[PDB]
Amino acid sequence: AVVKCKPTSPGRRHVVKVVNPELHKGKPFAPLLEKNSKSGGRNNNGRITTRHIGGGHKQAYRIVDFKRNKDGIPAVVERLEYDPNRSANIALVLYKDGERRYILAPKGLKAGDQIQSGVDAAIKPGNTLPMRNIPVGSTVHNVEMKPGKGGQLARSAGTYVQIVARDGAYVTLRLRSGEMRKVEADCRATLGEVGNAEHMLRVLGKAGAARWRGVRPTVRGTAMNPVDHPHGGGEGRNFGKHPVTPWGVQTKGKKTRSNKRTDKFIVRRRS
Amino acid sequence: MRHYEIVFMVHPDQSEQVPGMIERYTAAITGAEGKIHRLEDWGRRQLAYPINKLHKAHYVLMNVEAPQEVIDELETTFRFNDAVIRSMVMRTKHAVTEAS
Amino acid sequence: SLSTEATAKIVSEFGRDANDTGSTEVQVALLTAQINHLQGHFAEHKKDHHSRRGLLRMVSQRRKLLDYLKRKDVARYTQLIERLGLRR
Amino acid sequence: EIDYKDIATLKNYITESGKIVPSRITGTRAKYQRQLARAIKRARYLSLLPYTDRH
Amino acid sequence: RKQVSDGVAHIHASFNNTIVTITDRQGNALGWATAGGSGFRGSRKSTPFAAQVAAERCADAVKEYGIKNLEVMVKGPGPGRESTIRALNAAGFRITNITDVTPIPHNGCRPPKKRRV
Amino acid sequence: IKVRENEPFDVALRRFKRSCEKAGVLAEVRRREFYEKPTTERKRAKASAVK
RNA sequence: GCUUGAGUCUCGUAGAGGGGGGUAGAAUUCCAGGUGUAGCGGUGAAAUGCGUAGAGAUCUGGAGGAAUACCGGUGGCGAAGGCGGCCCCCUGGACGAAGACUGACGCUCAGGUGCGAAAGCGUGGGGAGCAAACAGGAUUAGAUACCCUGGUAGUCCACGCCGUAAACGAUGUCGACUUGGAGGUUGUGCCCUUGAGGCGUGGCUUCCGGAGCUAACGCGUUAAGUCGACCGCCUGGGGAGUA
RNA sequence: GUUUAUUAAAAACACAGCACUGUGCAAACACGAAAGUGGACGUAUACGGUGUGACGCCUGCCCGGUGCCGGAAGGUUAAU
Repeated sequence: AVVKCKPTSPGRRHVVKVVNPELHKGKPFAPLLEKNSKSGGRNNNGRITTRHIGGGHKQAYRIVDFKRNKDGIPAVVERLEYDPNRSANIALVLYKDGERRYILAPKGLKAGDQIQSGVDAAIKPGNTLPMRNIPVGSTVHNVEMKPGKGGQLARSAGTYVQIVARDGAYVTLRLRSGEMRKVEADCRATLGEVGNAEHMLRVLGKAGAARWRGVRPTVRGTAMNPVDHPHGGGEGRNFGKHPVTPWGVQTKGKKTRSNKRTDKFIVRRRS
Repeated sequence: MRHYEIVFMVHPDQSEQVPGMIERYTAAITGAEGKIHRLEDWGRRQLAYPINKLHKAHYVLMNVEAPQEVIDELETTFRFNDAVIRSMVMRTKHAVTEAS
Repeated sequence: SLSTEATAKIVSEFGRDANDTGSTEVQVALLTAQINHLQGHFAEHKKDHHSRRGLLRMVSQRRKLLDYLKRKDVARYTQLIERLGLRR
Repeated sequence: EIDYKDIATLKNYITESGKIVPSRITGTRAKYQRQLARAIKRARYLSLLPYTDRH
Repeated sequence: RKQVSDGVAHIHASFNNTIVTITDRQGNALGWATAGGSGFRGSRKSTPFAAQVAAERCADAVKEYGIKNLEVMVKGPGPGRESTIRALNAAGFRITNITDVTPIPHNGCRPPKKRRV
Repeated sequence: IKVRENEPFDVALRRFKRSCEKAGVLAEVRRREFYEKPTTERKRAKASAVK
């Protein structure tokens, strides 16, 4: 459900909310919360390393189980919750032995819904299981890249990964990027796609909304003096240069991957 | 409680599991107090065209009167079961008992 | 349309006896039964515009019969629409 | 005609390349040409008959 | 070389050109010849004569295999095809089967518009 | 579709394809989806088939 | 009050009627691989295009989308638009057979409301083929075209809008009467069913024709004949279905 | 809303929104002789860079120059 706000007071004219009546209105589960202090974009040297970060609302981190290690024990979904650290929603689940955990919430998953991790799990959305047991051509999220490590691919909302091949000890995966990547087939993955797709349909509406997600303003390069940015100066508007980063490296085209260690695992780059 | 004609092919390599399955399926019909009128096991019969290539397969004709709910779960049983390829369940055409 | 057992039950409830299956209360009650059943069908589907045309024939025909029975015997009208819960 | 499992009968009413024969050829009153064709198609689904002769 | 002794002559007659491919029963091609590659470019590469000289030239260039039996598989319509198989039993082959394997859709893809000539 | 023959054979004589595929069925599927010209081509084909 | 109009009930029949879900087989395109080699494609002829970085042809495996050959028929169903693989679920109507019931409950309909091809529009998907736009090649005096090679929106799905067509039998709806012939399709009754028959009786439909009508052409028991009820519309061409 | 504390508050900066481009996670990128840290306890519906700057109707032609991306045949081409 996306909702256009009525245009009382500009600022509300262009806002589109993504409301969700099935999220838990209340406090989150406490012993899976911890402190998440905000940095400002600044490393252990104090310096701004990533620009444009700072301010925003106070947030508490929620230990989300990306590993999904409790194998063979069923878990009923207790509720769904808002997580501020992610695009997706998190489901609080209760295992049959009395242990609660937060997982990323897949698409169809509601409250009161059986999920089950492990090798002999049924293939239905929410069940984490190794990709040598998942059929080819299935949408799958929360993919591990090394076995035992935790999910790192397809975690952001509305995002899936399709398994396209099972050649040997490896599964070829069409990442959401468009990139075809080989992953070891012992890597767990959760079935379905992660579930807040309508996240991308919200429009924020004013400047302070960006500000309250912690995104300070972006001064564009051509508005500066030449000492500041390579674009700089010039007696009214004046560009005349090939577009670069603030450190002189070409933006608008120039490929910046250099790994050579993980090039074995890339079957085809994105397009 | 209306009539249905179920046929289904079975993978030839699981032909020895055929009568067991039949029993279970028939048992499910008797779970809903529906009755089964004919029942035929047509043997490993040659296919007119290949499917996953897999030639000659094992056919089972059923002809059951039942309520539609157990027929529906019988259809989903035919969906998930990897043994059975090509089910077909049909019309009332009220209860038959003969050969072909 | 409707089940044989259902039609027989409504003829038994609203007629003078069974075989009095064309009386105005009976026709109205059979149309009413089918209208409600198809409320259930058209809450789903919603783009079955052909079946709905059959439904609006049932609504219109019920209306004609209620108008007849209203201008023949009003006591039968009030008992009838009282019993069927129509008219709102 | 009414039945599709009798593929001897159905195989008479089909050409050498799997195609249904018109009632302009075989007689077969139109009701039974319709039952016939529909039975041929139910049989081709079950691989009792072929769809063609180049499978 | 490799001495296959039975093959298939896939002739692909179209309206503009016939292209004859002699292969084995596994489907691996042993040598081909087109009507357009035998001189007579253009309005003359779609004739029965061009198809028969294409088939004569494809009967040559499979001498290294000792083919004696072959099936014939025919695709497409065309001024070729009929003359084509004639040239094959004018080249010492024992012609065993003649199948016509033209692809017919069961109302599949939409064909192109054309030709208000 | 197939033909074969034993050693008494001289000529192709495969007129199985003047029966089904060649003449009409492939030349028909070379050109446009209408719905409209076939309704009138069949209308005048069945209106021409008259004594 | 009454049953000959209208309707209800019982039993069947035929059907691409509608909506939802699933599945199948051919084919096109793409991807990966084997064989193999100099062209392929295209046209009136050509060229652009693809091709020794290995095309086209051919075989194997996979993906995906759309449409559903043959049956197929001046065949069927639907108020009209329209609806074509097969299967299930939900559902509308029609017709027939005998009998029962209600008892004029009927017909038409301005405003009103609904449905309404295609193209188009909005949001979100999908995207194989085809293809407005567009690009290139030709043709030509020119060629913003026809032809060729590509090709995006679109066509496909969900929901909403639009609200029109040579939306046409260019024929409003309902009812009654008025010579015939040959068919098609779907019921039903009777007779040795002595077979793929004989005799009837309904529903829908096609072709030809009689009287009659018509300016003529033609219509002709499905009327454009002979009447009745109600509605819609017309009043010289253009301007203008425009401001 | 912000800005020249102390002659310029503005049409300038910012902005939501749009697009291009990089980035498959030990991410690109940044600070750092390095270790490490930020990006982010995030994972392409995300993150970085660049331009434009609600919304409405739109965004035409040019790839010769400079850049970028891709190609590998041939020419030239360092250390060795």
